[PDB]
Amino acid sequence: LLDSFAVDHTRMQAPAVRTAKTMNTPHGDAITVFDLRFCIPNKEVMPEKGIHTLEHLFAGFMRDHLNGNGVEIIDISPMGCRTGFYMSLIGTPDEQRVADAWKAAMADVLKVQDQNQIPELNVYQCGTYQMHSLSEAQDIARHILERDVRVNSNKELALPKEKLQEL
Amino acid sequence: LLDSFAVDHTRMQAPAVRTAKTMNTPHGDAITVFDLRFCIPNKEVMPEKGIHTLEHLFAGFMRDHLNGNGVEIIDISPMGCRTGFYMSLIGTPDEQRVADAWKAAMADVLKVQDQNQIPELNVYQCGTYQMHSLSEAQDIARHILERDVRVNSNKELALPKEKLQELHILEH
Ligand SMILES: [Zn+2]
Ligand SMILES: [Zn+2]
Repeated sequence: LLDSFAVDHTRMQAPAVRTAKTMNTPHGDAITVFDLRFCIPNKEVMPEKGIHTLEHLFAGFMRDHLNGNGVEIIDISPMGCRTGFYMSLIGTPDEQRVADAWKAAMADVLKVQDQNQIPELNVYQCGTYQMHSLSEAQDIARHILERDVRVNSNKELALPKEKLQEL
Repeated sequence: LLDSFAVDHTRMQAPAVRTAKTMNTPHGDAITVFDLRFCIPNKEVMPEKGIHTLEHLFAGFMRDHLNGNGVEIIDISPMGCRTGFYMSLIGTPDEQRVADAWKAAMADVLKVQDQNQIPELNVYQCGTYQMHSLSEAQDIARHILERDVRVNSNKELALPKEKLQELHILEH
């Protein structure tokens, strides 16, 4: 992520919410990008099909539970390392509010009955429509609820001078 | 909140730039999300390692070429279907401007010699630091330059109301 805090992924707990970046707009509004860490870095990874199916569901369900009262979601997208999603939004909700909405969204994934209920899962509306698994998406959502969602601190995970050097 | 678009992926050309969505902040700043389509839907995909390595390089290089003169990038991230990236930014640059910066960025990927020039490629800064391939990232960047980058029209790719019913009507 562009212009982010530099945090130590070997100490990063998951699942967890973290402020990856804040930004101002020209007329003074706030934009926050959240690190929604599903998996512990370099120990766990979400599978490709599940993460894609989850991507189709996550944005809507997150909007259902998070939009309004000063918050407007711009986009939720997967991380290329496959350990989480970045969520960019207008507003400055606190991390526990995001964590509660995220958990509520994972619950919603569990009630999805069939690949047929999934928004835009067809050749006309998905770039790679074969690359899907509702059961994998549900396993991921289920693991988030089993593990709960911590709040991570940028202060606690900050890389010290010594370790940045060593790189 | 201004405009988002449901477009027909069976007719979508790539590589191409397209305005996926526009939004306004409370005090009236425009936010645009661009569909940066690398691959033709359901005919090509980028590979997992190359797309990740590309992700480490793309945001910086795009900033180098696109930021300023009214534009500030928020984030560039991969699509789960692996046919492109979404780029969210502050501002309303036109699609050809984004296409030129994107091409310039792909050129930059080509001059990356070995991975030591790849930012944050280590266990302390990357979620899955073995899942990388510079040669794959360079094949992707090269393909974009070989194919060039078109501007896609939302009006042209619009799914009509009838077809969306038909598809909404196979929800639940
Ligand atoms: Zn898709
Ligand atoms: Zn990484």
